[PDB]
Amino acid sequence: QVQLVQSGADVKKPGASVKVSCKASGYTFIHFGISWVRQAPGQGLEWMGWIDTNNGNTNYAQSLQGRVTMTTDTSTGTAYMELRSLSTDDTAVYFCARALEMGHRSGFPFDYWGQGVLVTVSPASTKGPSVFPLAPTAALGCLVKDYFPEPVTVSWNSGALTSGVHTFPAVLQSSGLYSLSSVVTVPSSSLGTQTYICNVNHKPSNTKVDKRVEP
Amino acid sequence: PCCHVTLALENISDIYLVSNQTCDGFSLASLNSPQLVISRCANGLNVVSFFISILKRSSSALTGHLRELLTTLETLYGSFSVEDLFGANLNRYA
Amino acid sequence: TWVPKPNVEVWPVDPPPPVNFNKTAEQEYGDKEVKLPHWTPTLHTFQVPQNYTKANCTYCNTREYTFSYKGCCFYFTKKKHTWNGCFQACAELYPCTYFYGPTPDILPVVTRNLNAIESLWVGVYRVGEGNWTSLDGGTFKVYQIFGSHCTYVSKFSTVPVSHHECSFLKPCLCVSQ
Amino acid sequence: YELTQPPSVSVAPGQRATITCGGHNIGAKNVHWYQQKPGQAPVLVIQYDSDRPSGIPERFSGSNSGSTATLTISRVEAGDEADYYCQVWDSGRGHPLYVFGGGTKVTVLGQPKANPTVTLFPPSSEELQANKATLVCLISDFYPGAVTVAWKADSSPVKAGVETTTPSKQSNNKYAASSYLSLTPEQWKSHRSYSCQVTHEGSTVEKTVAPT
Amino acid sequence: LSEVKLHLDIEGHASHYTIPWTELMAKVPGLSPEALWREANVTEDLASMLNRYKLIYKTSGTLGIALAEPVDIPAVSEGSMQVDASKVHPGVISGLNSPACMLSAPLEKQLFYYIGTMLPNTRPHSYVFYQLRCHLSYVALSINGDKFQYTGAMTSKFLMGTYKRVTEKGDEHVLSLVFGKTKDLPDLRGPFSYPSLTSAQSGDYSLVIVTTFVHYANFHNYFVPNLKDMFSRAVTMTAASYARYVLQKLVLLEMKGGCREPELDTETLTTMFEVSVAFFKVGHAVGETGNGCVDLRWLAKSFFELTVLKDIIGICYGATVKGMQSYGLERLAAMLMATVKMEELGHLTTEKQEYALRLATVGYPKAGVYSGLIGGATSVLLSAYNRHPLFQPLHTVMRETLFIGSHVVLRELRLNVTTQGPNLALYQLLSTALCSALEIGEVLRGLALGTESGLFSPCYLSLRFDLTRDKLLSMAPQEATLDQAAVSYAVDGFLGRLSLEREDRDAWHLPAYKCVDRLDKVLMIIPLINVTFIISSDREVRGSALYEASTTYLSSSLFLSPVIMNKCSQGAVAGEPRQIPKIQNFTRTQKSCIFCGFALLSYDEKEGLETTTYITSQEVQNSILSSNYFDFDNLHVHYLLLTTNGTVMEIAGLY
Ligand SMILES: *[C@@H]1O[C@H](CO)[C@@H](O[C@@H]2O[C@H](CO)[C@@H](O[C@@H]3O[C@H](CO[C@H]4O[C@H](CO)[C@@H](O)[C@H](O)[C@@H]4O)[C@@H](O)[C@H](O[C@H]4O[C@H](CO)[C@@H](O)[C@H](O)[C@@H]4O[C@H]4O[C@H](CO)[C@@H](O)[C@H](O)[C@@H]4O)[C@@H]3O)[C@H](O)[C@H]2NC(C)=O)[C@H](O)[C@H]1NC(C)=O
Ligand SMILES: *[C@@H]1O[C@H](CO)[C@@H](O)[C@H](O)[C@H]1NC(C)=O
Ligand SMILES: *[C@@H]1O[C@H](CO)[C@@H](O)[C@H](O)[C@H]1NC(C)=O
Ligand SMILES: *[C@@H]1O[C@H](CO)[C@@H](O)[C@H](O)[C@H]1NC(C)=O
Ligand SMILES: *[C@@H]1O[C@H](CO)[C@@H](O)[C@H](O)[C@H]1NC(C)=O
Ligand SMILES: *[C@@H]1O[C@H](CO)[C@@H](O)[C@H](O)[C@H]1NC(C)=O
Ligand SMILES: *[C@@H]1O[C@H](CO)[C@@H](O)[C@H](O)[C@H]1NC(C)=O
Ligand SMILES: *[C@@H]1O[C@H](CO)[C@@H](O)[C@H](O)[C@H]1NC(C)=O
Ligand SMILES: *[C@@H]1O[C@H](CO)[C@@H](O)[C@H](O)[C@H]1NC(C)=O
Repeated sequence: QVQLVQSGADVKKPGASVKVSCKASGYTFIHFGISWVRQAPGQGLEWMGWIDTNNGNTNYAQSLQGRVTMTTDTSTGTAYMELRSLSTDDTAVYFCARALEMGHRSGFPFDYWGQGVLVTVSPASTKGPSVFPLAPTAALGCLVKDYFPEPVTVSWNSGALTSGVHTFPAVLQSSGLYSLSSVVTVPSSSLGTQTYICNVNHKPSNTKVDKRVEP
Repeated sequence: PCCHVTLALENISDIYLVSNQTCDGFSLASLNSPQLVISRCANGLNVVSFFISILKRSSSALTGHLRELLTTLETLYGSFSVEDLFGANLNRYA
Repeated sequence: TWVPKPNVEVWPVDPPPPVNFNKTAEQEYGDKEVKLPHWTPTLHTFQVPQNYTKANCTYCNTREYTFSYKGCCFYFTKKKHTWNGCFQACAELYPCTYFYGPTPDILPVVTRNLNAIESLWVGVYRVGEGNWTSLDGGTFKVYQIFGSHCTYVSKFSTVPVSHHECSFLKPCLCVSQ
Repeated sequence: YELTQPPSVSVAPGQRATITCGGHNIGAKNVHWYQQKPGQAPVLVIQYDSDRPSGIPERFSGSNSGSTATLTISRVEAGDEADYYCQVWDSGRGHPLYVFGGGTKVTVLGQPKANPTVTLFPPSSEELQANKATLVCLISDFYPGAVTVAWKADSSPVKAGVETTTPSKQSNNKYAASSYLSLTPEQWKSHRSYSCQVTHEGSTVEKTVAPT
Repeated sequence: LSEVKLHLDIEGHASHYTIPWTELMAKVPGLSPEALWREANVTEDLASMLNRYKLIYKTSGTLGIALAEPVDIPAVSEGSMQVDASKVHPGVISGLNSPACMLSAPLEKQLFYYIGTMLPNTRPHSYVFYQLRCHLSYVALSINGDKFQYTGAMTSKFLMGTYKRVTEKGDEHVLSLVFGKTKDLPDLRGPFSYPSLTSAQSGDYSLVIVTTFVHYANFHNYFVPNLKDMFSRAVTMTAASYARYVLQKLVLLEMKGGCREPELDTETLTTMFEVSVAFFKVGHAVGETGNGCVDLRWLAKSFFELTVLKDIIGICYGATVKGMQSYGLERLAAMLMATVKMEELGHLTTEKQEYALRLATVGYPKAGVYSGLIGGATSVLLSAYNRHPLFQPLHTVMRETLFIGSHVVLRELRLNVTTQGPNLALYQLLSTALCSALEIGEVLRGLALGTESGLFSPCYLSLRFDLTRDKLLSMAPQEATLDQAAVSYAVDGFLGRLSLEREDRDAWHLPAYKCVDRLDKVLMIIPLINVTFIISSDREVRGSALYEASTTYLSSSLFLSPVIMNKCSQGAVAGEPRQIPKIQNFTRTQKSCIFCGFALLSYDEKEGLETTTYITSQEVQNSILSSNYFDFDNLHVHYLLLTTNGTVMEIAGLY
């Protein structure tokens, strides 16, 4: 079939640079060009550029020109795209697509799209969370706040507790940091018996927190 | 005058062609009957290609001034853009 | 004793026929006015050959199968058949067996049993405008290139691949247990 | 060349869902349509003004003429709920590019309204010791995915310190969101009570917590 | 009908011209402005006009490859005679030593005799070109249940090929390629121009892609031609050299088991285009003569190659050809052949032999009548045989000469008609004798690399049947510069060529064949005067006698049996096979030729047949006796001679 595998996703800071890698498979690489498009959260699709995989010809968006480079590695079938002088406004998901042809007087639609990669730009650096309980049928949970970057996950009783558990997506604070919460609904009478411990795992800073929630 | 395009060959007595400047890039032709004269607004681009083809098809039978005309028509034709119409108001003369 | 022999010669042939200079251009080339030829493709719709379906019993000859995996025996029909031919060819060859479509899991298993030259017909077909399936049901990924219902696999095949012609002769992939 | 597209549309199931895109002489251009679902890459559904590739259901059609391009889904199904975009090629006057329109969110009606489950939690002991008093308001399992959340302290509305998420699709095919109010231990103790007021379908859900 | 006065603004000047109709229509007997007027659709609005524009595929840009075209047709020799193709009659020309040229004008008229539609009004065409009817010719075929077809239509001015593929849904995709000189390309419909469509442009020639965006996208999935290479070759090669290029590819493709099951890949589709071009190039070259004449030798070369190309493609794919066949030239060629003796062609200057052979091929199309040409080909081969050094892998020149002659031989082998059996048999015998181990090696190399040594080989028509993969590999080239996998593949190709299931391997021209009960057990056939000898591993054969050669315990049996006057007996002779008497009392020096008409062969006790020779003259006998062929120090190799008396003798030694 036709496949595109994308990687190089990361979290950067303003002024930095990123290179996205897109691997082609299932077809002759040089027979089709490659298109790049950006999509920020809640936004539409912005054409970034196109490259000729056989001849090295490129077409860049005017808004990117000077801070964007495209190139390919013919022998592996891998395309690369570099962005420089990053800004917070460049936070977006980037996609590659199979672009048959493009030129000064023509161009084709894009039959196949890759999975895409998420690139985040923020001046904030790595920060482990502070963790507090959300004391309480009854609902009880944990609050994990003031951390960076995403994702952070929380399990209960080392995964033992599943059904009844719900997790709320992290909110971005005005301070530029994140906060999430997780709750579970249990019989009110079980609060005098069963112990409920959150197991918070913030991988970006090797941080693990075991938090018991009491009435 | 410029017009909006929207008939036997033998029913035309005269044909009038214009430059690109006249109608802002819209190549138009004016056809008319033979007194009593009824005019028609015709697609200039098609009219020109029509005559060019005829002259080439009959190239072996052409005379001096007809070969000159062929060159002239081809010249004008080559000078007439098409793509610019993507920005122009196609109903400008409607 | 030996006797001298004459050189080898070419056997004499008849003189050429005369040239018919009285044959006119009209005779040399009849029907001056001609038209370019065209052909009309024969179209028909493939439908499941309900005469045969997935076998419903266990069986395996331990020296007839080509390779095995899990609880199934895999066969490559030696005789070369058309894609359609495979359905009946296997059914009429062994006790419970059927024309089989490779799964995302199994396909790697069979591809490792194929060289870069041979091409194997597989039990994968289109139902509607899609939903490529098999006798075991399920949905298969197919490398749709040509407007045909037949697919095949080979050494470098990651999925069943479509093909412009079903009439070509290839080994059939069938299974048993 | 900028293309014009409507914000969103929501239609009854089984109807001839119709999406349009505006543009000068758009009929003269080859318009392509892409479909996108959350978490997925955009997929080409229609190209070159009503040409569709294999894999696209026969209920999908469209056309393009004059100043308007259009896409139509016959007997629209809930599974057809997705964002759609119009794209054209542009010669760029020497700087050739592709251009997408704003895009349209296309939904299908069917799912009934649902009231949110709202839980409001007062500051934890450890949190207060840390010199913080953030109030946590958790809102879940509602429909449609749009609510308004206000905070109040005793008799007065609270504006400062309020931070709120955008509603998002849950595993229950419903929506959830959360809101936080960042207070100091002093501010918390200074008021009789605090509350989280959530508006949904014109109704109000109000939860109250207090230092006591 | 009605004269029209046309006025037009020329740089501000209101100039006008008068447009007469009948004054021109009377001179151009096929021009009808009314029909074109309808097509012109001058009432068409801007919207629909633009709709057409957006439909048609546009080419990203033009390669812009500079190159020079060679001169195919030479100046007319001072001493040449002028030939009018429309006035060909018994006189004016006699003998092969007289230079002459044929007038292009009547030649062109014959080549493009037929008239019809060049540019039809179909889905991908009515939106591009104006309807065109004219003198034309074409090559066309269909494959894969006719789900796919291709038409290589062309004119004396330009070529336009069309690729059509139909899906099982009834949907179809069409792509066309237009090639020729820019200045005379067919008129486009509406406001279109070639610079927007042209993919390649040279000084005079250009290549234009005509299709729709939707179809283009489809074709590209499998058909992605190398336009740069294709375009250049199409101009820089001569008509003769171009056609040879095309032919070689076709032959190799078919021979390897290609078109048996046609694959719709780029390679094959590209080939179809190139074939179409080859015909165009020749017709074009004639048109591009300034109404002068063309040397007969040039014509012979050009038509010979197309003739062969036609015969082969008509079998491989079953393609047909309409036009590009001049009866005038054919009659002249037949006249020329009628002034010479076929039997004596081998005594002519090599240059003249090739000339005669090419002429013969054309003069008697499809070898349908004058079978005497076979004797001609034999005369040539035999003379070569008597010049060629023992067991050597021919020579570039020899190969070309024989290649040409082999065509008429191949034609005869398509029909099970016993005409001139004896000559055809000799031809095969001589060919067999020349098929040495060195030849096998040279051929396999040529096949692996794709050279003329793979294209033509006498071995292909030999009567040696004991060749297999293992043997061919043992005789394979042993160089580190070769791809060993490619070589083994070349072997499979070679074996395929010789397959008993191939039409020209049937050998039903040989009466003796009937004596064969098991073809699969036949090792070699040697057709001698008054006797054919069959070498096989089968005890049973309807011969007059049976001998068994010495071999090792585990070796295949080596049975030899003569058929007297090619008359089959009632069955194998009962009892055990005879032994062969040995000759020791014989000198290497001999007074004269005593083995003329006899066959000499040798074999290895383990490997079997190694060499075959045939004594045709004193020089041949001398060469062999004087050589170290008779290796009496090798106790694993034996030498046998077959006489016309139906007997065999073994050589023990030579003084
Ligand atoms: C010589 O010149 C004449 C003069 O123009 C020309 O006739 C014109 O032919 C074209 C088609 O070849 C006509 O244009 C359209 O043709 C389609 C045909 O069906 C196909 O295409 C549609 C859409 O792409 C597909 O859905 C369908 O399956 C087929 O593929 C017609 O369907 C079009 O009808 C429209 O107009 C009708 C009347 O106004 C409406 O009732 C109908 O719903 C369609 O409306 C659409 O287009 C309108 C255009 O402004 C638009 O406003 C609507 O909202 C809607 O989008 C249409 O016929 C063209 O009309 C013909 N001209 C005239 C005057 O009839 C000849 O073909 C030409 N000769 C040659 C050789 O080219
Ligand atoms: C012009 O059109 C009319 C209307 O059909 C027709 O009768 C007449 O013959 C046509 N030709 C001329 C020269 O008037
Ligand atoms: C407009 O007409 C003039 C007249 O000769 C021509 O030279 C010019 O190039 C035309 N316009 C354009 C934009 O080419
Ligand atoms: C050709 O016509 C001439 C004149 O009538 C005649 O003498 C000659 O025999 C004819 N040839 C044939 C083959 O009929
Ligand atoms: C079992 O297999 C046979 C094979 O022909 C089939 O006819 C029959 O319906 C199958 N039974 C079931 C329950 O599928
Ligand atoms: C077709 O494929 C889909 C996979 O997305 C599957 O769910 C459905 O059951 C399949 N079969 C039919 C008839 O829809
Ligand atoms: C060739 O053999 C076939 C039968 O195998 C026969 O029908 C055909 O007529 C033969 N050809 C000729 C010219 O006799
Ligand atoms: C043997 O060959 C010679 C030479 O061709 C021939 O004359 C003779 O008649 C042949 N023998 C028979 C029995 O025909
Ligand atoms: C052929 O053999 C017969 C029988 O021995 C013999 O009489 C005759 O002379 C032989 N012919 C030759 C040419 O040796």
